[PDB]
Amino acid sequence: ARLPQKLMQEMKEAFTMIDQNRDGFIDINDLKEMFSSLGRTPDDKELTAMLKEAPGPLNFTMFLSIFSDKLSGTDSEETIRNAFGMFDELDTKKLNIEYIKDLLENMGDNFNKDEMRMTFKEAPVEGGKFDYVRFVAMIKGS
Amino acid sequence: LEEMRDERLSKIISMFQAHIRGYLIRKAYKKLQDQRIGLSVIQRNIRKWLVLRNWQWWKLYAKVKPLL
Amino acid sequence: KLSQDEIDDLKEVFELFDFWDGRDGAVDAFKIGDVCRCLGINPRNEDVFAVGGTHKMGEKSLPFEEFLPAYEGLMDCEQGTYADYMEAFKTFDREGQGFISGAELRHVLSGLGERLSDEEVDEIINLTDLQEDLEGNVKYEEFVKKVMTGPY
Ligand SMILES: [Ca+2]
Ligand SMILES: [Mg+2]
Repeated sequence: ARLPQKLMQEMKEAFTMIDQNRDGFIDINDLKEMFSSLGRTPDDKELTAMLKEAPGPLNFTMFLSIFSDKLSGTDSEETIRNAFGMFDELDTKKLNIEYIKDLLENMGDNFNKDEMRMTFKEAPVEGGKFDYVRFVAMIKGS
Repeated sequence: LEEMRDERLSKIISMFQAHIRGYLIRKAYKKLQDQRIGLSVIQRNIRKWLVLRNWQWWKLYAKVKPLL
Repeated sequence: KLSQDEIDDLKEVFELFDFWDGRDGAVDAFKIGDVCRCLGINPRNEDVFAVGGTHKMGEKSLPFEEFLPAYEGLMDCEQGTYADYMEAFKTFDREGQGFISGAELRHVLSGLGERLSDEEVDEIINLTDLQEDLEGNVKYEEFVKKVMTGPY
């Protein structure tokens, strides 16, 4: 079941950018380099620990093994927005809070009480309206 | 007799309402199928997010994705 | 009796409805009727009650193998004909010209038989694009044909 090609191309692109060496491996220097280009740079123990998650040297094939299962069934921001849009006929770009709660908890692959809690703790909701466009940005970002 | 006539009229109407109930549900079918995929996308992606939002590899990954 | 092509269809539809009440390999007995409607038959509510259909959500759930016999039991339900329908509406036709008033139409749909809700009436009238003339009259023959021929 997967993973789609586009996802492969993305991962390869990601791997390619992090490997500042063009070495074909990501090591601790590549990681420090990348993090420092983005903002705060985690301490060397955080970095080494990230690298430890890989059985061996961080080839692209090792990189794949680290990401594949966790990224397996994820979809683009666009796809997810349109998923939400299918419950938003008038294209208000919002969903009644009660409605998305009912869908998520009582239908499909029902969310349990903990899934519900973590889903909505920080969700953008106001005047009983769930901002799914903003929600989609959030689950893709940070 | 007249009881029978009234009963058959009532059944005939009921059948027509049955035809209407059918129409309505069938009209809604395609959307019901699309919404199923939709909600699957939503539940699946929210679930993926809950797992990888505190994972340092992912936080990196998601900061790199926009630069691609 | 039941065609393998037909059993396939029922599974497709059963799976959809299974998904919609919480995917577990079971459909709420409250939805027996709608599953069958999706399969192209037009059971009366009394028909679906007779086969084990329930009056509200969450009383009973059926796995596919208890469902098949319900669907089979419903396949032989009496279905209305165009001629039955014309005869029906003609009893409300005051001059036999083929018109009935929209208020009368709503009376038979929501006030008689297995009463429809106002929403359902509004909806069918909308979906069939049935108009009244300036005296609020409709041609029931048009309405009947459109309802019968279906959404596609
Ligand atoms: Ca179910
Ligand atoms: Mg390198």
